[PDB]
Amino acid sequence: LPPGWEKAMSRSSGRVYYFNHITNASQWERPSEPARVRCSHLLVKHSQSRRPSSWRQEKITRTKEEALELINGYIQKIKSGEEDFESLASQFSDCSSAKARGDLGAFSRGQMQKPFEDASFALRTGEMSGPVFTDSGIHIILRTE
Repeated sequence: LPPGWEKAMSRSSGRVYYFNHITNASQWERPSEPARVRCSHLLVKHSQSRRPSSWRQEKITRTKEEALELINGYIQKIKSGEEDFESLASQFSDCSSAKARGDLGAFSRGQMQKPFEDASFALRTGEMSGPVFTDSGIHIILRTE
């Protein structure tokens, strides 16, 4: 299994699935290092974020638990195809990168916060993370290159 992936059993259906503890990605299908990757992200901040403020809200008051529920709902809509990642990032990311549809550009190791970096480099091109936690808040990460 690729780096970070483990086999688990679904609690509701009993079907095997795969989980990546680095990216917090999960999927039914069996899954299958570059100097630099390019990623987009969608950040939801919460009251304990290092700077609890964004272009969306001067004072961010939602709890960390409420932020996770928002992230979970965005992931659901992205995976169902009801929304695409870029449209949600443009509307709802608590980050100036929302204006760039979440794009952060390319980066190598040693430049981003560690949980974000580790998840970014564990994704395959085109793959999306689950909720990734940093001092900024909770991220959904899309590796684009």
